Amino acid sequence: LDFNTLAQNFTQFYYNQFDTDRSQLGNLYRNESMLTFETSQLQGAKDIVEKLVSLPFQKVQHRITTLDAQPASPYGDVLVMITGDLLIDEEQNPQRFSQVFHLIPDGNSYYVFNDIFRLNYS
Amino acid sequence: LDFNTLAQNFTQFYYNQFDTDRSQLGNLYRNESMLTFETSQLQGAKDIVEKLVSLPFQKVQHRITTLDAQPASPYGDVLVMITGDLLIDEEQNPQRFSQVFHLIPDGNSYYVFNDIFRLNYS
Amino acid sequence: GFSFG
Repeated sequence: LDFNTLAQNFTQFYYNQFDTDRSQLGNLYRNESMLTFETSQLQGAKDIVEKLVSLPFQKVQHRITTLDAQPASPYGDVLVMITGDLLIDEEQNPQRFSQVFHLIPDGNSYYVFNDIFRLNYS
Repeated sequence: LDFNTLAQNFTQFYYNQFDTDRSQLGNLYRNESMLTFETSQLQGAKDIVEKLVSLPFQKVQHRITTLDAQPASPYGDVLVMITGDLLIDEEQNPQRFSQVFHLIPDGNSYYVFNDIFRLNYS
Repeated sequence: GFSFG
């Protein structure tokens, strides 16, 4: 029902896990899942997690500045758009990022069907 | 790509119409379509266009920086995320934005089901 | 305030 609160909860969980240990984000993806990480296009939990784990940073922190959500159809799926700051390692100046997730209700929870991520430069 | 080219084709059409006369965008939305513009929520072509028309500026031009698309499901719909610049009143200083569209097939074109818009300070 | 029928 409350797709706004749903989005808040899911995104918070997702980024918390990403910032803690991204190698464990696998259960949030499925075989059909697709990730467009800037110029990299991956499909399936294995390849998607592999790409995220390959990012060479030791520490990362996501700071959400905007979050929006709308039902993606009348059948329970949700579209979530996020914009925010990404702090990499000990860098003081954050990078701007934008991300969209298409969440599918997995029985009593959700998994990511679409994941599109981009760093935005001035 | 294919989905990027398919998405781009439509997005260019959409912005071309937005930039020439946003009051004529009604045909690209349907009764169940939703718009979330800087938190403002509207549903239906009538209310959506009213909002866009109400935006406080005479002239506007969209400059696309990045555009990424993926099939939103196995059945034909498309998800596209865009980041670009909004040039209003012929001013040089750009107003950056991020936008997501969930496009549904309609003949050889599409209509917008989900539209999420956010200014993205540069 | 987003509904479907």
